[PDB]
Amino acid sequence: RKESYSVYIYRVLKQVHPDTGVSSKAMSIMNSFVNDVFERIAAEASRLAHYNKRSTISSREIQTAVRLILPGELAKHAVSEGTKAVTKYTSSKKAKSRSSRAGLQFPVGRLHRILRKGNYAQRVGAGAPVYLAAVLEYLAAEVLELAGNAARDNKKTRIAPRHLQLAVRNDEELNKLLAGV
Amino acid sequence: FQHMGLLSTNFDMIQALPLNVKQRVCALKNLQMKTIQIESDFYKRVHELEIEFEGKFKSTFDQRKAIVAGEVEPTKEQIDTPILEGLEGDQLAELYKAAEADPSAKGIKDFWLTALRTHDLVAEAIEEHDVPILSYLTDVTTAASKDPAGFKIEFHFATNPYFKNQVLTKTYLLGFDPDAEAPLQFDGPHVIRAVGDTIEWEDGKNVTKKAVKLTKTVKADSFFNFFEPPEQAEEFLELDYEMGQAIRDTIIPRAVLFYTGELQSDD
Amino acid sequence: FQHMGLLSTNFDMIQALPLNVKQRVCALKNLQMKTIQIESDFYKRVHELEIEFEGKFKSTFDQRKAIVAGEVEPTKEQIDTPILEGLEGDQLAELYKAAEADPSAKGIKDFWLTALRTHDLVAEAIEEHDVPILSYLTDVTTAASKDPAGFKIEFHFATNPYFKNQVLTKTYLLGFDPDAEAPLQFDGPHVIRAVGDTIEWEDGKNVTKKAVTVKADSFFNFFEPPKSKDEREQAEEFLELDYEMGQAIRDTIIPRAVLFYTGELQS
Repeated sequence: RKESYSVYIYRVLKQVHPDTGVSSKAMSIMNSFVNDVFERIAAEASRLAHYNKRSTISSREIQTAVRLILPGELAKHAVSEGTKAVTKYTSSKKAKSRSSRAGLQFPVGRLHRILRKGNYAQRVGAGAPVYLAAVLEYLAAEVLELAGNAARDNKKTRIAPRHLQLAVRNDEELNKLLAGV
Repeated sequence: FQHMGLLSTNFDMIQALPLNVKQRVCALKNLQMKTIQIESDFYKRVHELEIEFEGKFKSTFDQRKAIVAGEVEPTKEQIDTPILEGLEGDQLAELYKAAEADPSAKGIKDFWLTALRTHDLVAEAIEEHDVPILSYLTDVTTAASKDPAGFKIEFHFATNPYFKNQVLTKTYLLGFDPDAEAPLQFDGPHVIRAVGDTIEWEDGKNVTKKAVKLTKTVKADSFFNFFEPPEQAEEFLELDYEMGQAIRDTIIPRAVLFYTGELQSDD
Repeated sequence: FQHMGLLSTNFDMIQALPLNVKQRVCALKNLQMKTIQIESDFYKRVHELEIEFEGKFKSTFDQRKAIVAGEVEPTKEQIDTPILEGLEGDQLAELYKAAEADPSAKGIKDFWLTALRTHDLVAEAIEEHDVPILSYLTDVTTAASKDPAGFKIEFHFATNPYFKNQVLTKTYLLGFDPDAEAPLQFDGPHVIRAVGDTIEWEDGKNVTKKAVTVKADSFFNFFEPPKSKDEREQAEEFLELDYEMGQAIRDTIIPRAVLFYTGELQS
C-alpha cells in the first residue's frame, strides 16, 4: 500500500545490469509490481493462517502462497530462492542487518514490519520476511534482467516504461503474473 | 552493563588474579565511579547547551511552521533551492513540470503526518485509524528544562472531529545523576517518569480503547497511546522513551528530510 | 541520506505535488540547510565542553595509570570497593580467598591488552602476534584540540623488544562544518585526515610486514592510517573504519577501561 522499494530495486539493477539505469516512471511501475505481488502473497498467507495454530505466518505459509500466486517456473525458482535465504539467515551471525544476513537487498526488517502492521495474522515469524524478501527480490531481478535486455536492444542505457512493458508481455509467466497490474 | 559479576566475560581471569592484584582492580572500580560522576556533570552541561540552542534553532523552526501553514510565501532564494538532490540532466526541470500549481492547495498538507510515518520507528506506532487524525497536525515542537530536568514534545492540532485538544503534550522527567545503588551502570541521562496528556475524545473516536467480553476496557493499538504512558512494563517505558528521543533528536530537526524520504534506514 | 533524489522514499508523492506546493518544500530544504548549520555550531560547543572536562577526567585516569603500573598502593576505601557487582553470599569472600597474594606480581598485568581485546571491534584488529606487544601497554590516553580541530590517542609502552617508541600517537583532524557541496548530509563531525606515527621496530620484530615484503594484518597498522583525497577508490571507507576504531577507543574504552578488563560491559 504505497510502499516504495526504489532504493532496493536500484541496487538489484546494479547487480543485474551494472551499467544500466532506470527512469523514474519505470521505477514507479516496478514498485507497483512489487507492491501488488506482496499484497497477493500476504493475503493468501493470511487466509492460510486465519485459523492456524497461534495464527502464525511463517516461511511455510509464504511458500504455499508463493506456489499459488506465482506461475510454474517462476514459483519453483522463487521457492528455491526463499529456502536459500532462510538457510543462510539461520546459520549467519559490527551488527549486520537482517537482509545482509540473508544475502538480500530487499529489506527484511521493513517487510517484517509491514506484515505485522497489516494484521495478516497474530504472529509473524522471523523466517517469513526473509523468505518473502528473497521472492520479491528474485521477481524484481528477473523483470530487470529482461527489461535491461530490451533497453540495450533499443540502443539505450536507461530502462523506460516501454522496455518494462515488452519484457513482461513477452515472457509467458511474468505476463500472467503481472497482467492485472 | 552486567550487574551479575559472575556473568562477566572475563570472570575466570578475575577469579584467578592474586589477592594483591584483585585489590588493585578494586581501586579501579572505585576510580571508575568517580569517572562516571564527572560524566554526569558533562551530560548536565550538554543539557544546558541544548536548552541554550533552542533560541538559535527557533527561527528556522518558526519559518518552517509558517511555510507549512501557508502563512508566508517562498522567496526567490528559496525557490532556487532544488527540491531534491542528485538530479542530473533536465530531471529537476521535468520534476517541476509534473504538476501545475493549484491555488486551492495551501501550505503543505499532511507535512508532519508524512514525516512521522516515514521514520521507521514512529511508523510502527502509527495505525491506519491514526492516519486521518495526524492529518490535522500543524506543528511538532520540543523544549527542555533544567528543573525539573527533562524535556517535552508538543503536538499541535488544528480543529478536528477527533478530540478537542489543541496541543497534546508528552513530558519526560530525566535523571542526570548516577544511581547511588548502582553507580557503575550510568551511561547517560535516564528516564524517571513519563507524563502524558488526557485526550478529550469526541463520541466514538477513541481509537486507543476497545471493550472485550464480564466486559472490560483494554488498550487498543494506536499512536495516541504515546500520550498515556505506563513485569516488563519497564521496558515499555524504555521503548516509549526511545520513540520520544527519535522525535525530539531526529524527526523535529530534520522533518523535511523525512517528508521527502531523503533520510532512509536499512536495519 | 539518499543522495540520489529519485530513490527518495516519497519521490512519487513529491512528484505529484502542485508546483506552488513544491516551491514551499524548496523553502523547507533551504531552511533545513540553515538548521544543519546551527547544528554544526552545537557540535563545536560540545567539542569545547569535552576539552574543558579533560582536567577533571585526567586525574581519575592518572590515578588509574598509577594503580595499573604498581606505583601506588590501593587505599582502604579502594580495597573495600567490590571487585564485581551482584555477588551473593560468600562469593565475594571466596573470590578474595580464591588466589593467594603474589608479591612478585606488580601492578595489573595485561590490563590494556585485556580491555582492548574485550571490545568487539578492537578485538578484530588484534592479531595473535600483536598480543605480546600490547602486553607492554602501560596507558592509553586521549585529548582533544580546537585548532586544528580533532583529537589524538596516545599509546604508552614500557621498554619492550619490539620497538623503541615510548609513545605511539594517533591523530584525527575533524571537520565540524557541513559540506558546502552537500549540506543536507551533515550528521556531526567528520574525519578529514588520520595521522599515525613512525614505529621504530627492532630487527625482525615488524609484525606489520611479511616476506611472502608486503603488508601483514596487525593492530599496529592503526599507526599507518589510510590517506585522504589529496595524498593519493574505496580508500574513503578504510579511513572511516580507522576513524570508527579511534572513536571506540576514545569514547568507550578509555573512559570505562576497567569495565572491559573485567568484562562487565557486554554487547
